[PDB]
Amino acid sequence: PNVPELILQLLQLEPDEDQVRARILGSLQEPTKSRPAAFGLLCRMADQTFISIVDWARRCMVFKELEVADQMTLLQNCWSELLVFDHIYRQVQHGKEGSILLVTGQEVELTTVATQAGSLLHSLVLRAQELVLQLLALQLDRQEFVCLKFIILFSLDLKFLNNHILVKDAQEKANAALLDYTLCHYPHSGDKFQQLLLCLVEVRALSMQAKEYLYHKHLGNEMPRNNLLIEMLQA
Amino acid sequence: PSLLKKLLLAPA
Repeated sequence: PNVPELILQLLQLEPDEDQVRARILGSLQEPTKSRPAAFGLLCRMADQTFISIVDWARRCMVFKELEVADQMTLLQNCWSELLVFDHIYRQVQHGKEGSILLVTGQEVELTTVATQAGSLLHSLVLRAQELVLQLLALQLDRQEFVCLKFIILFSLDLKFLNNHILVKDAQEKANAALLDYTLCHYPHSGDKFQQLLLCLVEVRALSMQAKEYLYHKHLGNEMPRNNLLIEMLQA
Repeated sequence: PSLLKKLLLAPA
């Protein structure tokens, strides 16, 4: 069966997980100011994840051909959702329900989260793992993941954008590609396209919960200054 | 003034 052209391009724009892991692992060796040292390392890791996500958005087809005011507005709207989705798909590729995989490749056991994390983080992780299980049951592959990511990037009410017809095109074009792909390849357990969209709704709800967790840490004054994610949290 | 912008308008 054929594959939509928009997906095939999104596949070739995807950075391989090894060079992103090395770049992030390499940036975590750079020295910094002390005052927990692992909490500081995890914040920086998440930060570097968001940088390579911006680097991915910069290379995409419709995003590149967009002026800066619109580029910023899109990313400001979808940043945590793109971070959550990146974590989720990592867990899909990491088929181990007893632990979570980090972008650096280190595994953290769920038992470790359950006794060392607060309720908010632990809730947030368990909820995310529930979505991981549903995506594995729906047999999420890489063609849809790339398509999903591109839908998240542009899934914004068109009022807030200036180069508006360019964006409208993208949304329809990405929905049709995901529709066309799931119909030819997954015709067995119901409306895959619809189920995947229902996942988008859950990724949005997870990303708000994630934003609430950052706000909790922020009120605790435990968040390192200059942190990229809390600066995103405030625009 | 902004951070996102900085990242966006970066090398290459």
